[PDB]
Amino acid sequence: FSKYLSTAPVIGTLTAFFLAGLLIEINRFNPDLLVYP
Amino acid sequence: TQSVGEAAEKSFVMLASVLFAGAVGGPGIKMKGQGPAWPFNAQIPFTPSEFLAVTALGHIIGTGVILGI
Amino acid sequence: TLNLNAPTPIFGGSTGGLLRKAEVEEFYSITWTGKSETVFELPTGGAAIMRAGENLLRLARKEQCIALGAQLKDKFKITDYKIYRVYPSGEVQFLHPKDGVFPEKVNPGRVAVGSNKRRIGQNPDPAKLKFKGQETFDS
Amino acid sequence: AHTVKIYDTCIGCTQCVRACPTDVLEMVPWDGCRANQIASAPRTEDCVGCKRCESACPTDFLSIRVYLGAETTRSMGLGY
Amino acid sequence: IGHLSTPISNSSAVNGLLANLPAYRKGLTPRLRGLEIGMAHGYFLTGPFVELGPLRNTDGGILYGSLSAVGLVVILTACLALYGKANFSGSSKSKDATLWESGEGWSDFVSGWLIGGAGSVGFAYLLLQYI
Amino acid sequence: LSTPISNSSAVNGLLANLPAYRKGLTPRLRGLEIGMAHGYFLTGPFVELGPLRNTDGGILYGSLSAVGLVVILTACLALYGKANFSGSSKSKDATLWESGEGWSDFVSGWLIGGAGSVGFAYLLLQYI
Amino acid sequence: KIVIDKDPVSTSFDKWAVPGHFSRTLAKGPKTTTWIWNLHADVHDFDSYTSDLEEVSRKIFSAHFGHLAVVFIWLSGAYFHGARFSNYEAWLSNPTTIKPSAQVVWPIVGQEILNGDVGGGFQGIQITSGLFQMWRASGITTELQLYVTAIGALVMAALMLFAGWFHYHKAAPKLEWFQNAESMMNHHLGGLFGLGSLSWAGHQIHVSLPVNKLLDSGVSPQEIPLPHEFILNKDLIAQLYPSFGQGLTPFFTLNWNEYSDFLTFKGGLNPVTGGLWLSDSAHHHLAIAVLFIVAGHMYRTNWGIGHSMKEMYDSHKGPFTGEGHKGVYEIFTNSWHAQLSLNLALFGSLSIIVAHHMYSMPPYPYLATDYATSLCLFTHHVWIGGFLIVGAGAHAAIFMVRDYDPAQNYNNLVDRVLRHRDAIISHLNWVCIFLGFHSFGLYIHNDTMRALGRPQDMFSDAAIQLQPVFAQWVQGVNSAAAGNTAPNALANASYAFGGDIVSVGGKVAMMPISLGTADFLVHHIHAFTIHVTVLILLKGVLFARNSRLIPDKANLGFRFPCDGPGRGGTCQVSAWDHVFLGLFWMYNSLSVVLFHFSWKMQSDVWGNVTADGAVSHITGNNFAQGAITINGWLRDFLWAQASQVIQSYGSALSAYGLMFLGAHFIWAFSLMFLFSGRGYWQELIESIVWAHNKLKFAPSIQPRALSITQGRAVGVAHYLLGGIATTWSFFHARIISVG
Ligand code: CLA
Ligand code: CLA
Ligand code: CLA
Ligand SMILES: CC1=C(/C=C/C(C)=C/C=C/C(C)=C/C=C/C=C(C)/C=C/C=C(C)/C=C/C2=C(C)CCCC2(C)C)C(C)(C)CCC1
Ligand code: SF4
Ligand code: SF4
Repeated sequence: FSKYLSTAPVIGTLTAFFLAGLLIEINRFNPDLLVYP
Repeated sequence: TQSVGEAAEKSFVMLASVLFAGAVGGPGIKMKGQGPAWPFNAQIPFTPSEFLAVTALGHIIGTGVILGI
Repeated sequence: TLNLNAPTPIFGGSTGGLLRKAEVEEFYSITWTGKSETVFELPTGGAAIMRAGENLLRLARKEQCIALGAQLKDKFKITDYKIYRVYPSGEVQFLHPKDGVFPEKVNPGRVAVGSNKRRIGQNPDPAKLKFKGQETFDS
Repeated sequence: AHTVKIYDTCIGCTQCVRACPTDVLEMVPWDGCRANQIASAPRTEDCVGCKRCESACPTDFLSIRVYLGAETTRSMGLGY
Repeated sequence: IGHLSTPISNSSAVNGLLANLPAYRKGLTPRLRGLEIGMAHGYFLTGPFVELGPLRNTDGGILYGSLSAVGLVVILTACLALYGKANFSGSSKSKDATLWESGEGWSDFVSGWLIGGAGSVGFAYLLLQYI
Repeated sequence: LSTPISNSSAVNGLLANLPAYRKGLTPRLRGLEIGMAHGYFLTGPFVELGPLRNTDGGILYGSLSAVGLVVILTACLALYGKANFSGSSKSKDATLWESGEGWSDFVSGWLIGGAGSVGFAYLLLQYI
Repeated sequence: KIVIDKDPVSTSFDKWAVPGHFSRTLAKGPKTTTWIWNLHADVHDFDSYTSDLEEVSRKIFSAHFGHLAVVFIWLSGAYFHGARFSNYEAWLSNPTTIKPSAQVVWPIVGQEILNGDVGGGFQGIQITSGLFQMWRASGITTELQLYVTAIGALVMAALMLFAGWFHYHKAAPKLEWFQNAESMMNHHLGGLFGLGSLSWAGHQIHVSLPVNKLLDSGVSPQEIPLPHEFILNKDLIAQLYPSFGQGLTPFFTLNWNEYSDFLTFKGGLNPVTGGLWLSDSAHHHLAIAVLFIVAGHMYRTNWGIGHSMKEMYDSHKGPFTGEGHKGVYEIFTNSWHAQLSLNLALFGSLSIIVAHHMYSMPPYPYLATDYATSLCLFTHHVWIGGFLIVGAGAHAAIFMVRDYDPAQNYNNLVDRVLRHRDAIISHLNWVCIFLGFHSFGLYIHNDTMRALGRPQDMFSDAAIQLQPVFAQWVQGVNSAAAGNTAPNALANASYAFGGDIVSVGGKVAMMPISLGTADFLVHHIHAFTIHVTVLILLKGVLFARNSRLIPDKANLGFRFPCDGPGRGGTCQVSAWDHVFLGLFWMYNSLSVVLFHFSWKMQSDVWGNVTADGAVSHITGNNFAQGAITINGWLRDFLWAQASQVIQSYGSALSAYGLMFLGAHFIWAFSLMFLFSGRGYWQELIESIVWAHNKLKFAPSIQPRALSITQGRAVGVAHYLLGGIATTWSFFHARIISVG
């Protein structure tokens, strides 16, 4: 079953998921990261 | 009728109706060519017997359109 | 030899075929023998019927008498077809098969017209034939 | 008419000849080995320039090449 | 064949108008069969100009309107003669030698067209402005 | 008499597949579905139109008239048995209706089916 | 007869690792990067690889169940979000002021201004899909009922997806079962369509009609009894329209006039709610029930009787048609593509009728005066409706290349259409050009006479009039039918033909849409652009096999980019390019229909009515003397009514203004693909794959250009997405502000 997870589009969205998932919690955590403090 | 008369523009409706009749009433006549022929023996592609009917049919259709508008 | 008139297939139709060019210049025709009574799509619309025949049909152009044969031989297994191009208003009778054998097959006696004895990057440059009437791609 | 040139890289595969929609090309006996065959264009006056031929040559860079030239009634495919 | 066999192709009552119009007719000379065309197309062409024009409600609408109707015909007999120079290069002989295949009477067609193409035009201006 | 509703496939389906023309059924059972059919709607007129309709008692008495015609119709189905089949004379076809061959139970298959219909159809209008 | 293969293919995750396992050439591996685009096109192109007419059908029968599932998932998504994240329970208390809101935004980086002050006690995006008026019509009062539907849909969503597994991987039917079209029409009319409206009559009488008659009196959403209480309690329901005390007994003695109270023919607008009287729609769906059930006992089955369609098409043949419909039944049992084209045409054309019959006869309470929603169900279903007709033109052409057979079809109607296909197209070509001159050229005439200051010369109402006398006689005879030819109707079929205006709240539900010189002028533009979209699509179907130019277009396939630059050039000769071409014309055909509709309603029909009795409309009757020229179409419609979409910044409409720019972006991006070609963009890879080879990391899948058709297909797919989503954003942020 896990060989289906290795294919191109499922890994082109689940790594697109957590990477977009990282930007979104850190903005909810730390709003307006405009300048390096 | 901006350049003509009010009882003059009926004549276009009546004379079109004779052409509207004979264009589709003309090819419906089955036995054509029965006499009499034209007055001066003018060899013309219909008969006066037939053409009198088209002017009669045109006079009925034209009465229907003129009173219809 | 055309054998005009050979009996055309029983058709009755087609606004799309053999118009006024055929009565001023160069119409076409194709001859074959039908080995059944099967139906086929014409290049005009689709049906005629293949006769016993003697089956002739004045098509429009060369491309339609060639594409009919590549449709005939596959579907109906008949490789007897003999295309033409007409008398007075046309140019050369019997345009295919020009050798009597099919010219996709190889045959002794033919001429190698239009051969360049090189590669295509090995053609001369068009900077080298400036104001010279020699064609760049020609030997 | 269009010019159809056949280069000496032909491998006598016959693919080109069987691709032409107007029967412009044919295979002819080659003398460099007297076993293989090369394509020829004896009827270039009927070439429409569709380029179906060049799409059939297998060799990495064409053995048959179509250089569009003077247009005519026949080459334009007019049924009219 | 070449054409199609409907039940209404080549029907008689439309062929009776077809082979008796003054362009497909039998015996008319090309000076004269262009007149019956020019008498035909001219009489109605002053229709649209005089009730649909820039000025319609003036002295003045039929008069000026009908100048453009003969003013159209003169662009048509021009277009007839440029067809004559370009289709009949010396009236090159063709399969029928009609008025239309091989020329032979084209400037008699052209001059015949302009007679009714001015004659029938003002006749309606007579019939519209007067009568 | 050959056109068109004596000859159509819509009727020759429906004519043959009724239990007077069906081949497979038996005279107790093809007199039953005949009995079940005519008996079922026979309660219909009386419970709506009778000697008394606006009563309790309009469906009881209406269904009681309904089995009344049936017990005369057992007798009429048996007097077509006692007259047309006298000595059990055969004929050139000998189906159920040509000669008898099943008639003694066919008169009761109506009786089971007809009065079994009004006993069925009483609890639809008056009850439930 | 029902014949089955049992488990032809089992449950394996092993084929999921091989993409292109369905096909032949793609179950070997990619060598270029187009193999991805070679794959992803012909996935659901089922007869491209499969040769088996029975097996190609079993895939389609399964995949429809999955498509039945994804709507049910999407339906539950509407029904779930209708309970938790909606102001629905508050909206039933007050339908006039509070806007229907769902899809609440999360409180993050700045999209929390999209949860604006919509009403109630609520913050969300104001929606315009009309589920609130579809649940108020359905009888929904509590928010629990919206929850149990969603799980009730989700179990049907799961049941549909299992049924697609059960009928291909477990129990595959055969082709002799599939080809039984007569028994299929018997059930689909009978079961699906007969018992469709009967069951909805079974809903609407016992459920919708009580609780919607009470809300017209409007006692309370809480004080309306639950929908199961009107079946249990016999006294509670028979308080209103008291025929339930008579029960089913007038229905069973054929004295049907005793139900003249809930099963009626009122026929107007319900003046408190502006919608259709739900009493009528109960009688409608009841008459639709009996009409469709007796429609379903018509075709032949294994009980002898019925009409058989192979018998009906034969002996429907006349002297102008030769063989008539001989073999046309044999087409629609032997070709899915011929079925999909005809199924698509009357499916899109059906939905444009839905868009027309919903703004002029508003079916729902408080959908008519809510101009946010009564617009958006016109323009959505119109937009769906044009895309299906283009799909109807596509699969009609696909039938011609791959499925049409001239062996069976001799001298019948597909033969005689193909044997006169120039007379169709060239007369269609003429009537296209005739319509463009005498409709669009009447605007260019009207543009100039206003530019030259000659308003006595333009085509207007105070000018040379072009009066629509046929559409005013039809609008007359339909508005004078309640009482003459439809006596039992109280008012007319609609108030769009004639009659008095109706108001709900302070806004107009319906008023007679009038048709003058400016309405004649636009209705012929519709007639023009539809005839061109026909002409592109009809020529693609007819010349799909051959033409004069190419005699073997049927051999080159349905979707081949060109035949090269021969014969002067043969770029876009294929039937697919005709469907590609007709897509913009359908974009042009429909976007002017919406521009006709959304402007005619705001200036003439919709608006605020005084308590004195007259109506001041929104854009102020400008459609008479402004809509006859392009500058009036540009200024007074496009420039003026987009003043609220670009001023949307800082408000809760500010997501619409981004999309109104965001769709302007994608539409520009599509121009890059339509205006360019392949052999430029391929040779820019050659310099760039040089550079990725230069640093020793080059991909083994070598990159290539997109195919020309994929360059064409991405050029139209971004064109429509850029063009419709502009209109989607314009129509939203106009009518949410001024309505
Ligand atoms: C740039 C050169 C030019 C000029 C000077 C004009 C001038 C005119 N055009 Mg315009 N027009 C032009 C180019 C031009 N046009 C082009 C290029 C187009 C295509 C876009 C148009 C499309 C157009 C339309 C649709 C119409 C005009 C009309 C008019 C006339 C308005 C006033 C009028 O009718 O008085 C009233 C006087 C008359 C009608 C009679 C005036 C004299 C006529 C034209 C000639 C009489 C016969 C003459 C002896 C011989 C023929 C003349 C010919 C050989 C030049 C005016 C004569 C209108 C019109 O009335 O058409 C006639 C009109 O409907 N034009
Ligand atoms: C016969 C046509 C027909 C019409 C005009 C209606 C009309 C209506 N339906 Mg109903 N319905 C029908 C049949 C119809 N129904 C059928 C066959 C089903 C089972 C699939 C349903 C199941 C149903 C449900 C579940 C609901 C409705 C609702 C409604 C109302 C909402 C508006 C709408 O649906 O758009 C109008 C639709 C059309 C104009 C297109 C008609 C489509 C059918 C298939 C046409 C059949 C062809 C017909 C013989 C010839 C007409 C051709 C063309 C003129 C339409 C409206 C009164 C809703 C409601 O209750 O509102 C209060 C609702 O919730 N309908
Ligand atoms: C706004 C830009 C535009 C315009 C004006 C046109 C025009 C046309 N398209 Mg085209 N089309 C367009 C964009 C446009 N298209 C785009 C973007 C695409 C890509 C999808 C296409 C793809 C397309 C296809 C696939 C087809 C068309 C066809 C047509 C013709 C339709 C018939 C017609 O109305 O003739 C009448 C002409 C007009 C209405 C043009 C305006 C003429 C004005 C009003 C009158 C002229 C004034 C004056 C006399 C001019 C000369 C003055 C001077 C001599 C002094 C028409 C010429 C179709 C066709 O050819 O059918 C036969 C067809 O099949 N087009
Ligand atoms: C309704 C209709 C129709 C009709 C229409 C048309 C066809 C029309 C046309 C008409 C026309 C179109 C007419 C004509 C007329 C003309 C006239 C009547 C004129 C006159 C002329 C003249 C008079 C001339 C002469 C002259 C000259 C040449 C010069 C010298 C002097 C003069 C002046 C003498 C049809 C059948 C289709 C169909 C049905 C419907
Ligand atoms: S020209 Fe091309 S196809 Fe023809 S023989 Fe040579 S290599 Fe083969
Ligand atoms: S260009 Fe086309 S027609 Fe000419 S030889 Fe090549 S394939 Fe044949």
